[PDB]
Amino acid sequence: GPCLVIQRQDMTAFFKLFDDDLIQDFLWMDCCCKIADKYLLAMTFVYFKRAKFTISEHTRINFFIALYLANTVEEDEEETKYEIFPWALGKNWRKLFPNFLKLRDQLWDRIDYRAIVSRRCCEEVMAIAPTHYIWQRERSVH
Amino acid sequence: GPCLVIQRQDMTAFFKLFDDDLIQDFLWMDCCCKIADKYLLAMTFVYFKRAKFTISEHTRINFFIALYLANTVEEDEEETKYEIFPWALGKNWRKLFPNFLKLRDQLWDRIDYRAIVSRRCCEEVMAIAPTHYIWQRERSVH
Amino acid sequence: ESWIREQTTVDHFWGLDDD
Amino acid sequence: ESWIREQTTVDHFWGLDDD
Amino acid sequence: SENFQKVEKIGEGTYGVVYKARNKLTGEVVALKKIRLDTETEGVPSTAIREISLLKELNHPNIVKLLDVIHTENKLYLVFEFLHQDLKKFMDASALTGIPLPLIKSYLFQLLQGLAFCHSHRVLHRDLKPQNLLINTEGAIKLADFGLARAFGVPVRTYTHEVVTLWYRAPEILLGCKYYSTAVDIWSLGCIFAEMVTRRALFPGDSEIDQLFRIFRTLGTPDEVVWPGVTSMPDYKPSFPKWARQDFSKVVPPLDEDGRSLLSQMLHYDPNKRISAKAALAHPFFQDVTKPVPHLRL
Amino acid sequence: SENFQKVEKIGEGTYGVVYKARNKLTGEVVALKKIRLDTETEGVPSTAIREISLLKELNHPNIVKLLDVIHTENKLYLVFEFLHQDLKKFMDASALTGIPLPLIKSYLFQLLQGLAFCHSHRVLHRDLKPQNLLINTEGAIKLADFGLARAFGVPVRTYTHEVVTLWYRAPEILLGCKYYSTAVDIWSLGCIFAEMVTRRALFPGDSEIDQLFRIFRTLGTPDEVVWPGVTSMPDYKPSFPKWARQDFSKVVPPLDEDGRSLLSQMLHYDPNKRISAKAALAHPFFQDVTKPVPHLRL
Ligand SMILES: [Zn+2]
Ligand SMILES: [Zn+2]
Repeated sequence: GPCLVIQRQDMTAFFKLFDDDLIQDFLWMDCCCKIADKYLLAMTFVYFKRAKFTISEHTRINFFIALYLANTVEEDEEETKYEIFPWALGKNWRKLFPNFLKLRDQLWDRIDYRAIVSRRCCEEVMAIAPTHYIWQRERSVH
Repeated sequence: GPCLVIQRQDMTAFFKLFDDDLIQDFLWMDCCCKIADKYLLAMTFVYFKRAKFTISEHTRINFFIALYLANTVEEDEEETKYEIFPWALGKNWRKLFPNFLKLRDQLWDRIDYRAIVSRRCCEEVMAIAPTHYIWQRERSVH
Repeated sequence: ESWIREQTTVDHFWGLDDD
Repeated sequence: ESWIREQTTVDHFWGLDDD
Repeated sequence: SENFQKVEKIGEGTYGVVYKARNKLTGEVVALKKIRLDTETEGVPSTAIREISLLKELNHPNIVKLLDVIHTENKLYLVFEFLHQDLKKFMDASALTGIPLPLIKSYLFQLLQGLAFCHSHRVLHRDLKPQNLLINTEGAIKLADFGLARAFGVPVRTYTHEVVTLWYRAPEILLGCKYYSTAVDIWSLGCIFAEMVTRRALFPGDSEIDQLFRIFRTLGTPDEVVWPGVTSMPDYKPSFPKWARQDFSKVVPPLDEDGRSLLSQMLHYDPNKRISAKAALAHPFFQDVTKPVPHLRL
Repeated sequence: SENFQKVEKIGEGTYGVVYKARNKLTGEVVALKKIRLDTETEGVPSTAIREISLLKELNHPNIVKLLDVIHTENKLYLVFEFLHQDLKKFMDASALTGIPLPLIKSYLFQLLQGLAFCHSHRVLHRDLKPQNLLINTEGAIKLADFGLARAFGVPVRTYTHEVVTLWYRAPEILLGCKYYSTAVDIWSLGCIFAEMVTRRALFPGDSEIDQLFRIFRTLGTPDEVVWPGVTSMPDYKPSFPKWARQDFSKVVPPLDEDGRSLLSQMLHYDPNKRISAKAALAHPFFQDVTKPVPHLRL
């Protein structure tokens, strides 16, 4: 069976990513929730536990590569997901983006290429702490 | 009568602002057109001719202060317009934003406090060259 | 090269609308 | 201080949906 | 300021302090408004920019005239035409005797004239209260305080619900429904008109849900015919109680048949069916209108 | 690869090259798919991630089995179960004699079984064509090439119109209308089913506007009752001509009464009224279904 026990310390370390001022500014930027909605943010945590990311591996760059992978898998509009590049690669992203994609494939390798995140799983990770503001990030127009 | 003759060289110098990679990235960022739509971009040109900005005064910072003024005047949602700060003040905007507002008041002083830009005027400046992509930036939900 | 209107006269540059 | 569920068992972590 | 000799303090609020002053261009008595510049941002408030930017383009005899704008590093002064007192101070002074009907008629006609100028030139006052309407000794009323005012000409622009005092607040905003216009200001003047006649506020509420209940106490709870989209609203709940709509004869006893017809159309539930400032001026109520001087004795 | 001895080249495209290979775990004959890694980005294509991520979780006897995934700096290999030939190569080989009706029935039943597994486990194949359906010598067909396939489980997700070949493309996508699902894949298999019987493509178009005209040539131009929202569409024009809908007896002469009933429900205009993979399996057409070996002679 595809079971996994999620502990308090796993969700606490994941929510510490949103304590960074760069990350909170990035979520603010995405108003229409096109690239970083509740489901894509549910997906980024799922990828972290799948890759089995350690406390030291819970960095801002790792959050963006996992979110980009979630946008590669679930979002058909390829253009929208490119907004991730300047937030993790600075103001030289126009030539720094292929090395980010190499890391995205490296994470995809680390999760045994199992990048499909079901609705059931997303609703299950959301329910651990539904009071959190990142789950209050809903979409209306695809 | 409140008349003003707009020349080719006035609109050519204004469209050169969109040749900068930072500006084009900023317009890309604003997908829902909440802070930089055709009307707000019609307003930013109007403010430039009102302040009587010279060729050397056609800078990226001057574009953002005029766009912020247009958002202060025509947009009731005060929260949305704060996204302008990190694009003109870098990644230290959290304490760099009051000096930007001082410049916004300085421009408002330079235009003889006449910051009201009518729909008639906006449609008139849009019609000079309607083929331009910045006028193809329409909104649907206020 | 640029393709923009050479001379444009704006009847209402300053002011409010009329309806 | 943090208020999150201490122990959570996910019946379906890997895989696709069912309908 | 410098070139202005401050006589006395009049008004005060979050916006700033209002004074009485003279000049260098004779004993030109004016209203000098000092603006409270923000503590952290130290930038001009959005309310000040909107007020100055609109008044710099509004020249009507029933709109308070802006004379000069003094802006410095830490200061922002607004020179206005001096007007003896506001409507609230006059309604309080004539609270026992009462404002005469021709004078009530004159003020309403004058306020409508100015508001029609705003709505035709696509401007929303969004803050019509008696304290924000100024009178003079020769029988002329003016629309003052354009702090919450905005130009509604430009389409697809965003609009806020925190706009006017509860007592004069439109029900389409009390029920948090987006897409509001000219009709909001009409509702405020309709409440002001009734207040002048009955010598007291029409719907004096204590909260948002209490204000709505005060409206349905007089005008009755609305149905999907008087207001087509009354139930289909963002801030609607089925727990709202249905009430009877008492006749306007009872609502306003000193007003005549024509006065009751105008008041009802101003306080109409549907914003798309609520009277416009242009249509209200044409009403048979303003057929015997004159410009009388207000009461002032020692 | 290394541990795979390349026998011969089979397929090729924008995606990459497909080979026939052996192993170190006996003479395990497989289908080794080499992926064309991007020139500038040098990252794994979105189509490859979606294909590998779905097939790593899809284990059905009528879906092509993924065996191994070799990923290196500049390479991406996909090990698959070897299947003798695709449907297109079999339809071309049996273009003059024709595929027997029990064998057509068997293949359609098997493809529906696999597609029902996809739709129940909320997966859209989005690329159902005969070249993308693989057969073996013991009479079994499988759904191959999940390159354009995606999981439709997660709500409010964005969807593209550039999904399947014109010949098998759904009219709700040909008319650029958003919100498509399971029904799109049904339309492609309905076109594949007809192609097996008539030995030729159902609607062989040359463009997008020509494809729609080929559909209205057979099934007729749709009305606001067969398809409730036919006129109210993003890519609709009133210049579209109305045409007569010829009987299915004429459309498919070798198919029986039950076969015509199933084909019509699969090629229904309304996606909300178009047959589902689950309902189509229950049809009286599959009452006398058997699993026969396909034709292969020297
Ligand atoms: Zn938006
Ligand atoms: Zn948007």
